[PDB]
Order: sequence, then structure tokens, then C-alpha cells
Amino acid sequence: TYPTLHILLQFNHRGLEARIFRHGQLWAETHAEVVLRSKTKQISFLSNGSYPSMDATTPLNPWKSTYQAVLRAEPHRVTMDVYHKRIRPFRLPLVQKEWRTCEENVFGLYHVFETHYAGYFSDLLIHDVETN
Repeated sequence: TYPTLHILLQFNHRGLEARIFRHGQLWAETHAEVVLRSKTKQISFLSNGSYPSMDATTPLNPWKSTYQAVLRAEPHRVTMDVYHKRIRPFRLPLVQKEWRTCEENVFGLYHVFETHYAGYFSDLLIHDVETN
């Protein structure tokens, strides 16, 4: 097996929304209080796992900025590649991260993601899945 998670990330004026997919099924959701309008600050947060100063929530000047994180648990490493909008063949990842660790399952693979963004995401709301 290879555990894989696809995480759709939306930055908006309300914060950062993570939707976690598993074989194309929405498996889990979480939210973070990460309010960042510019692409530069968003990608800096995505790379570093944190950002020092958040922007103001402005419901009259809203925004929507979307990224996709792809996590793979290869036999002797975990990788995370983050793509603008979604993984496509014409575009390359904005952020590349790698860890010398073995993960058994999607729950461990999510823990790696959550630990890179430590302190930000609330606990998972999880949904019924019908695998394959």
C-alpha cells in the first residue's frame, strides 16, 4: 500500500479551510484561524508552517485563494507537495517538503501534515467513506 491524502486548502477572510480527500471521497474537514490575502504570505505560511502577523477579517472585501496539498507515505519517507489550485501536469508544486519517516496509514499521514502546521488546525470532523 501507499497511503495518500489530498487536502484542498482555501484561504479566505474567515480563515483557512482544509478539506481532506481519500480516494476522491471527502473524509475529513478542519479549519485554522489563518487569515492571509496575498499569495506571497499564503505560500510563506504553507512553506514555514506558520506566519507571524495575520491580516484583518474584512467581510466587505472578501477573497478566495485555493491550494492543494498532496501527501504520500512512500516506503521510507513521507512527502508533501503543495500545488496552486490543484495538481495538474502542466504545473509544478509551489512548496516541497519531505520527512525521513515511515507512516502506516492516513491517520499518521495526517499527523505529519498537522505537525508541520502545528497549533493552527482544530481536530478533525470525519465523514463516512466507502473505499474503492
